[PDB]
Amino acid sequence: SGNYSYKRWVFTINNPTFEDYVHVLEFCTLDNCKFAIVGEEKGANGTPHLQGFLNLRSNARAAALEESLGGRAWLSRARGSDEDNEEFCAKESTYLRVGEPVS
DNA sequence: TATTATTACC
Ligand SMILES: [Ca+2]
Ligand SMILES: [Ca+2]
Ligand SMILES: [Mn+2]
Repeated sequence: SGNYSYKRWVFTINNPTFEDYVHVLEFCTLDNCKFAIVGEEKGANGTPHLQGFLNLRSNARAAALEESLGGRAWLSRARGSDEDNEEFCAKESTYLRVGEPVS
């Protein structure tokens, strides 16, 4: 993963499988996260997807985070604030939330 | 980065 290692990440999982949901539920806990929010969403195409943000307690490299989330996620370092992500990932009103946004 | 996709924060 080179030096691409962060605590704060965005992720998307398109067409989540049952196993994707299990990995996300098992990982998005206070053990691992200061704050996490994951919304179940559909865009204009109607493709169901998980829309997620993680503020992790420890740095993760992409390969490790990929494994933790089930292996099918698009990942990138977060550029907005925790609150920006809390609003964005809650916008379709079917979501899981762990912890509180960190300023 | 790793990865499935038009979804992806600022
Ligand atoms: Ca970080
Ligand atoms: Ca499955
Ligand atoms: Mn979305």
